[PDB]
Amino acid sequence: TIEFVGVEKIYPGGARSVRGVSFQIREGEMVGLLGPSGSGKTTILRLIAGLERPTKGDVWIGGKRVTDLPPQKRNVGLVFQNYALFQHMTVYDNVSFGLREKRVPKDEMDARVRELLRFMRLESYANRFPHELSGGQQQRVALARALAPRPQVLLFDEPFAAIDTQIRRELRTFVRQVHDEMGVTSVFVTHDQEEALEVADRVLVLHEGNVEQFGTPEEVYEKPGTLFVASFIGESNVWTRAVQNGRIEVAGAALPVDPAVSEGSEVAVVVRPKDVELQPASEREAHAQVVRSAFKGSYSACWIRTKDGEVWEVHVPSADRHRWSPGAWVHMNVTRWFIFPR
Amino acid sequence: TIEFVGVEKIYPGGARSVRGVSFQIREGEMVGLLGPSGSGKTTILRLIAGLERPTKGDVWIGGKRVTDLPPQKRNVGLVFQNYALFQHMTVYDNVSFGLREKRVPKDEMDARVRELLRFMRLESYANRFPHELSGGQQQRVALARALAPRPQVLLFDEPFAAIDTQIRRELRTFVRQVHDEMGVTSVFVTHDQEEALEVADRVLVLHEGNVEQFGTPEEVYEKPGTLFVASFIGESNVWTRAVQNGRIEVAGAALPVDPAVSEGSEVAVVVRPKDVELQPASEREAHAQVVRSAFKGSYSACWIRTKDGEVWEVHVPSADRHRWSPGAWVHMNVTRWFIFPR
Ligand SMILES: [Cl-]
Ligand SMILES: [Cl-]
Repeated sequence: TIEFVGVEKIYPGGARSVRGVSFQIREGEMVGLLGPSGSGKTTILRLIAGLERPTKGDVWIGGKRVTDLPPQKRNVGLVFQNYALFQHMTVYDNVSFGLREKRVPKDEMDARVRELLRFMRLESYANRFPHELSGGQQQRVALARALAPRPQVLLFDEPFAAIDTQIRRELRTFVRQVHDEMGVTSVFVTHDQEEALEVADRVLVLHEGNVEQFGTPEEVYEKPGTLFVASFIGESNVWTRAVQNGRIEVAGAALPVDPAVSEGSEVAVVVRPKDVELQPASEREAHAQVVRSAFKGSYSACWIRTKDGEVWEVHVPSADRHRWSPGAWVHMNVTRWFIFPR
Repeated sequence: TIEFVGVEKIYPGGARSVRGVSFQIREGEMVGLLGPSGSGKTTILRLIAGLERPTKGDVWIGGKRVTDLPPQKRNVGLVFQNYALFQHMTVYDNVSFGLREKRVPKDEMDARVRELLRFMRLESYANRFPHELSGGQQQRVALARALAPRPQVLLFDEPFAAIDTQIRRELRTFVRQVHDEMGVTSVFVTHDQEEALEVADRVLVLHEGNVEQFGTPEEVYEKPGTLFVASFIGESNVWTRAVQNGRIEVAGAALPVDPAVSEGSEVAVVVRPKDVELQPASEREAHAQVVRSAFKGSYSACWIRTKDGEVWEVHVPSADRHRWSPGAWVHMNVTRWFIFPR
């Protein structure tokens, strides 16, 4: 339902620039705009809202060129951190606000509102004012207000920041359940790759104002298109190695390098913490020495320092929470990896 | 090096109250004060700093009663979000600030500063001003300034908020490496249980101004002292069940209940997402129906809805990323659990 055609919006300061972007978001899809602060992800969200206008290129929604139409003129609803519930209005009135302008007759406006309130578990709070509710409940009300008018597109601008970690997690699960229910098209901004993998159908990875990759969680995690995607999605150990005899040396192992990479050129080897296995050994021949471990529930995190001074992060099964002690010497076993040209 | 003795500081509004707390933090230990917003965790950090004073009880540091001593009078350094590097001073001068007041002669102040700068990889930035550095580098400078005077205690008040997820993670790994190096005693505030498990030696779980538990990451995760600890550390599915015939029914399984829990009383069953196994089945006898799955790298997250309408979150191995499709019917297998009295 959304499309950017060679959209460009450059800021002389760098951050926030969008550098000639094009993509197509499917109807009913939930897309996460994932990137570093100032990578262009927020500008893109704002370009879809109409809060910003492209210097070149166009924005389409529902096959409808809306590049020059204001926010009010687009079929999109906003759930922004920039927002604020009407503090002196009850939950009921905050939510009816949108229907209030579509000239919907009283009876139908009412049924629409009651509909949204029960769906979102806010019936017991209809006659309450925003200050009487928890932040969590206030976000449910904001999503109800945005949805009332039946928007075509739903835009989220990190509305859950300044929230406690646990409530933030319950919220994203709620927003997802609501999305699947309302069948709308949703786009959200985030600098947290875990959040993107968790709720998005597809992820748009942004970097320096360009789209690095646009794919499913599995796609961006298992088949990263660039070193940036490889290093920004999931966790990773990233190091430089020089190619010699068609291979690089990683932990006493020769990793073959694609023949298209020239002898003597440098590459980044990317190895995920879970993809490295540790086995006891003597300092004599050991690859690394354990700095320390941390039990994280589903797995134990183990940091080790190689002979060359590289500190690697390795994830071992919970069933090994007590296997590696500080100072201990160990052998490494890289099992999966990525290799990208520097 | 730190001890609270029946410390009490109550706020008429609830949030921030500390309700009769006592604990002992070991020398060279890194402790995480983990709790919901307003649970008393920040007030406690401030009580150690001297920024706040207890209404009752006392605070000890290094076996030294300091309850009535100001921040300046305590052997503690601050790395707060409330802070701000001196923008018009170079990195070198920002860091020498502390030594500057211990009347340390020029030569020795200089060697101390150069010492800290090289340790923290800020030598190439000595003659730069704060605005010339990334936020990440600015935090390294703040930690250097706090450490210059050789504080006994190091206090962190969520200094990494308003930071990108990836840099926040690199920062905590750095703060930990520094801590292990300087051998100081450190306390940090956090509402993120994952962060606490990752870097703390022991975690102080706060709730409504009381200490729920004080133990190692493994302790609080595997042996939660209360339902709150069980539901606040790690991930969990939490549901109520009534006891009948000395057991509760969870997914077609009878979980025995400790004989000390009376017939007819209600309990909370806590089951971690990773501790539930799914196997195909007919709707006829199936326990749940898959709402959806999300690939998260090391594991696939699967949400299912039971016949009774409970939506459970289950974590299945990456090796099963494509095994469960929406609508699909399934059988559940709870393998580990906790049971606490409601
Ligand atoms: Cl941006
Ligand atoms: Cl607090």
